[PDB]
Formats: sequence, C-alpha cells, structure tokens
Amino acid sequence: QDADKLPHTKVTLVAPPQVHPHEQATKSGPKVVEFTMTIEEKKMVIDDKGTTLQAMTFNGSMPGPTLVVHEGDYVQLTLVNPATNAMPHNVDFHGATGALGGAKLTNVNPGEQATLRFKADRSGTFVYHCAPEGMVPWHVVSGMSGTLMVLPRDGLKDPQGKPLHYDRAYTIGEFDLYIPKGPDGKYKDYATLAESYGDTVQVMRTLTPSHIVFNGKVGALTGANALTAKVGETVLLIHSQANRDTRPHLIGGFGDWVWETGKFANPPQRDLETWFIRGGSAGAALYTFKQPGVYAYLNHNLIEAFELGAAGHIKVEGKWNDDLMKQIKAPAPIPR
Amino acid sequence: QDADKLPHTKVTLVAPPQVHPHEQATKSGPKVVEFTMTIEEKKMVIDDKGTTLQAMTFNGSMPGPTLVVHEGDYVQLTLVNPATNAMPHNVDFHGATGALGGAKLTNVNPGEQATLRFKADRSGTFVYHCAPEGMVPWHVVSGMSGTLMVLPRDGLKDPQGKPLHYDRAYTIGEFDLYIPKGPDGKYKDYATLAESYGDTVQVMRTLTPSHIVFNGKVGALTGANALTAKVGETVLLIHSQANRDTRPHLIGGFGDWVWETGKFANPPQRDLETWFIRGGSAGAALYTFKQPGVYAYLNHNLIEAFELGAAGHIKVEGKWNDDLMKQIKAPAPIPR
Amino acid sequence: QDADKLPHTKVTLVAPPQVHPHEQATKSGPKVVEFTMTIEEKKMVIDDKGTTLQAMTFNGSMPGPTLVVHEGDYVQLTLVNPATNAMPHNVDFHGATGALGGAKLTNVNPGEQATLRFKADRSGTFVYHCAPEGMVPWHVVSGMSGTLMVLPRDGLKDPQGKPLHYDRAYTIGEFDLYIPKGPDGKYKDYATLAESYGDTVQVMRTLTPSHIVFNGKVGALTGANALTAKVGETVLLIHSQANRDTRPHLIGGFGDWVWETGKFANPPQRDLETWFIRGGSAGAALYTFKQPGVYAYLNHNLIEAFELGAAGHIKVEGKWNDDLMKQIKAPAPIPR
Ligand SMILES: [Cu+2]
Ligand SMILES: [Cu+2]
Ligand SMILES: [Cu+2]
Ligand SMILES: [Zn+2]
Ligand SMILES: [Zn+2]
Ligand SMILES: [Zn+2]
Ligand SMILES: [Zn+2]
Ligand SMILES: [Zn+2]
Ligand SMILES: [Zn+2]
Repeated sequence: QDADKLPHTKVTLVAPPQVHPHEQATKSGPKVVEFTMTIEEKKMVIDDKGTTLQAMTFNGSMPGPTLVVHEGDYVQLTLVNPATNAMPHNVDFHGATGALGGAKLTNVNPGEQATLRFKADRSGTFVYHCAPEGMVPWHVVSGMSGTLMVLPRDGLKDPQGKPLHYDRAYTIGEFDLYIPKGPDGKYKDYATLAESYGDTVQVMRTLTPSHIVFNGKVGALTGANALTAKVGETVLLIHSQANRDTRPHLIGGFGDWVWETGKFANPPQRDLETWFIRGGSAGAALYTFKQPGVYAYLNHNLIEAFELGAAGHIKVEGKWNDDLMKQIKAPAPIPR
Repeated sequence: QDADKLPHTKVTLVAPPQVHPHEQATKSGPKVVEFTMTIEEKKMVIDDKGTTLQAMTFNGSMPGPTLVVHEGDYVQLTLVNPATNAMPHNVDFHGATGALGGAKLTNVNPGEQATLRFKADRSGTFVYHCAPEGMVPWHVVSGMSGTLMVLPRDGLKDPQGKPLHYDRAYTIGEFDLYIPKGPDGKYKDYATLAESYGDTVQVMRTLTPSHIVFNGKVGALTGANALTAKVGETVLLIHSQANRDTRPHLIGGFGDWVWETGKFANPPQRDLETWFIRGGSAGAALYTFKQPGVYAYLNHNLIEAFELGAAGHIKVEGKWNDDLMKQIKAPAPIPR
Repeated sequence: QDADKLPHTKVTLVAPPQVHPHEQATKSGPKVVEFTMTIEEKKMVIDDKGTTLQAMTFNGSMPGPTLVVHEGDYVQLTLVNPATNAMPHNVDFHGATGALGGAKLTNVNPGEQATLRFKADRSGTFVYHCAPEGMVPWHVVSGMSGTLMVLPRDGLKDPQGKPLHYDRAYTIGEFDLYIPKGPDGKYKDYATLAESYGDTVQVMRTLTPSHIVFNGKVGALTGANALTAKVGETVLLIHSQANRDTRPHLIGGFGDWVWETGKFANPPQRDLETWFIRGGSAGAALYTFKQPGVYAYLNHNLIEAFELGAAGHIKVEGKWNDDLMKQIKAPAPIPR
C-alpha cells in the first residue's frame, strides 16, 4: 500500500462547471493519480456593470477544476507558478494530512513549480485553496480554491447502504468578493494585482462582500452557460465555499440526498429544501429531475443571490407532470 | 393516486402563532387539501419606538399561516391579490416540485387570483414565500413567507422509529428587516409601499438588518401574546427563516428532538441546546416542559435577540421540581 | 436519585486551555459535583497593537474554565461576585432545566454569592454564560461564557457504539469582540467598565466584530502558549461560541469524529474538514494526530481567522510519515 510501487495514471482536468470523466464504483485498486495545475493571475470582469477583480486562479478559472479520485488513491499534484505572475502561491488540500494540507511543501514563487503527493484516505468533497504565509485570505477571496472529490471505491450509498448513482456532475464554486470603492462611490479598477492589496484588505475586514458569485461572475451559470439536465437524470451538485458560509437551494427542486458537510462515509440526509455549506468546505447534493423547465440554483440568503450574484440556472428538458404540479386556475379576475 | 379523483377537503387557516387543527398520525388516505390565502400589503408598526415597515403579507400576518397536510396529500392553494394592493405577487412552495415551486403558475396582479395544486410527496416543514421576478428579496424581507408542514402519515418518529407526539404546535416566523434611515438618523416612514423600494434595496445590500423580529414585531410573542404551555406538555416549535440563518434556543429548556433542516424522514437529533435554521428553510423542535415559569425562546446570536428583536417568551404553568434545579443558597453576602 | 442524599465531591478547576482532570468512562454512580467560580471584571489587552477590552470573566479567564461531570450527576456551583466588581452578574447553564438556565437563582450584586444545584441529565458540551436582565449580550460579548462538559457515564461512543477515547482535552472559547473606535479611527480605551457600555452597544448593533479571538486575545494559543500533542495521541477539542456562529478547521488535520451540535447521545459525523458551532453552543471534535509539525486550528472564515484573530496553533511532536504526504519535487525552476 506503498505508493512508490503503485500504478500511476495521469488525468486531464476540465473547466468548471463540468467535472473530468471518472468512474463512481470502480474495480480498480489504489492508484497514484497525477494532475497538473498552472496558476494564473488575471483581471476579470465580474458583473455586467464593468466591475473588475484583480483575480488569482488555479488553471484560469474560478473555481479551479475539480479533481476526482477514489478512497485509498494518492493525489499527486504538480503546481506551476509561471514567471508572468507577480505573487508566490501554494496549495492547501483539506483532503490531505500534515504540512498545513501540503501548503508547506508547495510554496512556489513566480517561475517555479513543485510536486506534492498525499494519500486520499477519506471519502468526500474537500476544498483545496492557496494559503501563502501572511496573505491567506486575500489569495482565497481573489479566486484560489476548488474541490477534491474522493469517491468511495464502492460509489455513493444511502443511509441503509443502497447504491446511489449520478448521471452528470456539476461543480459550483461560490466566491464572496470584496471589491474596493473609491471616494466617488465607484468600484476601483487596478492596473496591477499588487495595487489592489491594501484597499482589498480594508473591505475584507468589514465582512461585507461587494459581490458573491458562482464561478467567477454574476450570471456565470445562466444563458448559454446555464447548467443542463433532462427529466429522469440524477445530477450531483458539488458546491464549494472556501471562506464563507452559504445555503444552497434548487427552486422547484430538492436535495434528494445531501452530504452538507460533504463527507461520504456519513449517511446523507434526504428531502432537503436548503442545505448548508460551512465556509472552508465543500458539500454535495444529488437530485433526480422530475419536471422540465428552467430552475434556479442559488444561495438562499436571497439578497446574496439576487442582489449580490449568488445564483445560476439549470435548464431541464422533458415532459411536464401534472400529477406533481398543475395550474388548476390561471391568473384571472377575482370573482365578484 | 390521480388527484383529480381523490377526496377534497377545505381547511380554515388560523393566525400564527397557532396552527390549524390537524391530525398527527392519520388513518385517512391521500386527499386534496384546499386552502385560500389573500395577500395584504400594509404598513405595520414593528417596534416600540414607532418604527414602521411598508410590509407585505399572506393573510395579514407575518409570517403567513402554517398550512398542515400529510405526506402523499395534494396541496391546492387559491392565492388572491386584491385590487387594493399595488404590487404583483406569487407563491413559491419549497415543498413543491417544478415551475419555480409554483411561482411561475401563480403570478397575480392586483385584482387577480390563481389556484395551484401540487403533490406534497415529502415530509417536513417547508418554507413558502413570494418570489415575483425582479424583486424576490424585497417581497420576502417585507414579510411574505410562512411554513407548509407535511407530516408523515404515521406521525413523527424518533431515530429508532418510536412514535413522538406533540400536544400543541406553535409557528414562529423570524424576519430580518431592512428599514432605511434618513440623514437625520431616524427610520424613514413612507406614504406608500412603492416609495420604500429603492431605499430598502440599498439597506438590504449591506446585509445588516435594522431589526430581526419574531411574528412581525419586537416583542410580538411577549406579554399577553406570550406562548403558553404546562409542565408535562410536549410542544412542537416550528421556526421558519426565509432569507437568513438563525439559531433557536429555549432558555432553561432544550430541543428534546430536533429536525434543524426540518425534514421528517431523517432521524432527529436529541438534547440540543441551540439548533440552526438555514436561511430559506423551516425546522422543527419538540420539547416536553419539566419546569414551570417564563422561558425565553430566541435567536442565540444574543445581539440579534436582545438588541434587534429576535426573542419571544413561553409562560409555563405547573409545579417546580427541585430535583432538576434547586437554589441551595440564595444571593447573600460573601463570607468574610 | 435524590441529590440531597448522594455523595458530594469538590473539584478544583483549571484555566483554559486545559481541562480539569476527570474520568471518561466511570464506574462511579451519580454524585453532586461542587464547583466554585469568582467573577472578575478587568481590562485586558486583546491584540498586539495595545487595544484594550473592558472585559468581564468567570475566574479571570476568557473563556471561563470548563466544568466536567457525568450524565446523571448534579452540578452544584457557588458563584461569587466580589465587591471589587461594579456590575451584577448571574449564570445561565444551557445544560440545566428551568429558571432561565439558573440565571433567575444566581443574580449576585458586587459583594454577594449564591449556590445553584441542577441535574445534568443530558450528555454533551454545553455553554454556560452570564445573563443579567437588561444587558445580556454585553456581558456575554465582554467575556462571560465557558463550557460544561457532561460525559456519558460509559464515555464517548461512535455511531455503532464502539468506544472512543481521548488522551488530552483542550477548551477553546471563541469571542466576537465589539471594541468602539473614536472619531480619530483608534480603538477607545476606557477608565471604567461602565464607561464602555453605550459605545459598545452601538458597535454590537452593527453585527460586525472588531476582533474575533480564541481565549481572550489575538494569538493567545500561539508561541509559548500553543496547544501541544504527539503523533498517535487523540485530542478532544471543545469549542464554545456563546454569541455567534463559527466554523472550526484543523489545517492539515480533520475532525475524525465530530459532534458539531455537541450532544453526545447523537452519533458523531466522521472525516470532517470543517465543522460548525452555532452561536449559543459548544461542540466537540476528536482527532488522532498522524503527522508531526505545527498545525493551525482556526475559524475557516479566513478573514475572521487571519485578519480578526480567530486562530491558534497546535505543535505536534513525532515522526513524519511519507506514505500520508510526501514532497515529490521541491520548488524549483519550471522546465523550459
Ligand atoms: Cu495564491
Ligand atoms: Cu409578493
Ligand atoms: Cu455578567
Ligand atoms: Zn440516472
Ligand atoms: Zn483551508
Ligand atoms: Zn403530551
Ligand atoms: Zn425559496
Ligand atoms: Zn490515545
Ligand atoms: Zn444562552
């Protein structure tokens, strides 16, 4: 059970909100699963008013890509920090044991890379995030976090041990953003990442985000970019929040089976209307669509969702079921 | 199991904090349970300093009345929006499947009504709330939410399946209010509901409520309006919070059995000191009183409870039990 | 099962973060366990910038000491309020039944003491806190809270009933502080406790702490005062938050078994990355160290931890395990 001698497999990561191809239940034995991520600092437009964020990302996206392995596997990540970045970075896996989650072994300055291996000995969805000494919160709130999903080798199970399956998985990273405003009441636009620092820490200390977004920007998961599913399909919704609590809800849907603390050896709860993702964690919910149409998937602090940005859509195809819901009488004049 | 052919029964709703008469375990088979609610926009005094809220309610109260059905029943609601209101409304049931919880099928302008039917296929306490396109949070924080309680046909059960009963049920809706202040530091008083809109959204975006109240106003559940019980009686406390998290606590009491996520097919937790209601959900706790006196039932963010309003009282009659608690020595001079 | 006739034992309390010596599983039958606490109002330096807090404490510390008993025992506390204090105090045990948790029977003015006895009939970690009529939140946020740990007579158990043991226990009280600032942007320093009142309530109503600290001050559990353990040792981390939610996380570690709502008759959850302590409660986590080094134990709202103070360290001795984590390649130039 010595990793140096086990089979190694390289996985190509995909951008959120998709999740790379993977097995749920597997007959494979433990492997060393190798991944690579390249840090990209970049200015991003995060709303439809032209507001920018001096952002920091793993692999160019918020959140970074989800890495999927099985319980008993070893994660082996090569973390690259190009010379075109200005700051030092690292990675802290909440699914790993020791050395500040791997942060102490992955400190990389612009122009450097490092490779970390850790045993993924516990099943569940876990946050990973950057955590450079002296500026931990700034790197995390600027976009550096994603999820490691460690599946049970047997796939997911209900409280009685019955198999649970998903047909499609989506990953939603929710980001509380702290964009500074100048004395004119407009959001500041910085020329460099380092310029935004001091102002940003002052907004952070208020504990009041200027924006709260799914996947890098207001409305990121809407329009052409809406999530999709079909009636009859079971979706796994992974939701990570590395800094602040959130409370996911599917409008017109449910959390059929939910691991809100995100740890698959614990029995899931069923029939949830709204679940809770503790800041610093990732959780997962399964839902099997039974009705077609456009659903909203959102943080059910409704101010945070509708005013600040924490809401996406899921467009679902299929047949309407009047036994589950029916309009008996459409809107019409009150009988007088 | 076609609702069109099932027996229909009409239920008369009662104002919070009571809950309409209903059975727990029932021998009845599935029914279509019909309810009616009329929306009332009205200015309300919400504190004892004369502060007003341009409020929006279902049936004239905050929260709206609790509707009680059994798992497998169909809820059939007629939603009326009189011409004396100024805004359009709808209803989103978190206990319903599809069409944005029914909101898409219940859009009613002043002078209109509509009737929605949905299968209540999951047990638990669920929030219902208004959700008109473009102004979802304003309608919810202005007072439009209540609970749908779907009881298991067999009544409530503990983790081992033993029957649990309540003698009386109370419904507590907790509302985070965002009342604007003018430049003189006083809460603004508006002539119309529409006048309060813009100022209200600015306060909402700060995420800091001006007041947090149970059942429409500071001290609503105190004095003549305190909840009541007797030693030996088991109470079911339903607590809904449609927009913001809260953490209920009974001072001098416990959550004997609690479903904090509010979904009765999951095993309850026992002996809770304080439980947690996620914004966008309703939860339920059972407690059997063992001591008489005046208890406080509150949000245990104590600033939110004592400074902002989120606290009520329960006056309990009966005999004091010195085996559970006794004053050994009353306050007296320190022995010198 | 009449307490007046049972054996009485006096326990000497110890300062946080230690916990007085006690048994886990015990063959003892029910006892009356007697404790004494003396209230101390005192000005404390709470950060490294010279900021002071007009603090209020049980036994001179924040949090007050943890009291440990077994399920079925009676807690008998003598609460002393010296004449050198300026305010009246009391104590509300969340582990007690009736009389506002004992607050109604322990109102003591400066120069008085009182003795309360209550049956500790439920297992779990429970908050105790001061709660004087009319100024409940001020006394709690100024430092008056600690934990009562009621262990099952059989010791802690996992979800299947297997015994769980800890080798060492630590108690962490997390305090959201509301220090006023004057017009010059500097934290105010008061000559007396009563002087700080009005300004403090205004900061409290904003719901934004100026500081959030573990055990009375930024960095209290760091340096010479860091918690300690060894590889192979199982630690019990008790975390109390009497006013505000928090989300504990061990960097590079886990919550192997966690009772986040803190009530030991409920099955714990395993493998948690981050858990949640509801304001007004205490929870407990067990972790068996598997790697040596310096860990951080923190509130995983990272702004609250790193900017506001809610973070401590645990220094762990022992052997590094390259099978759990290994640096495959140290930071070095990117291959060109
Ligand atoms: Cu970074
Ligand atoms: Cu409305
Ligand atoms: Cu006090
Ligand atoms: Zn399927
Ligand atoms: Zn972390
Ligand atoms: Zn009864
Ligand atoms: Zn909703
Ligand atoms: Zn041990
Ligand atoms: Zn309390």
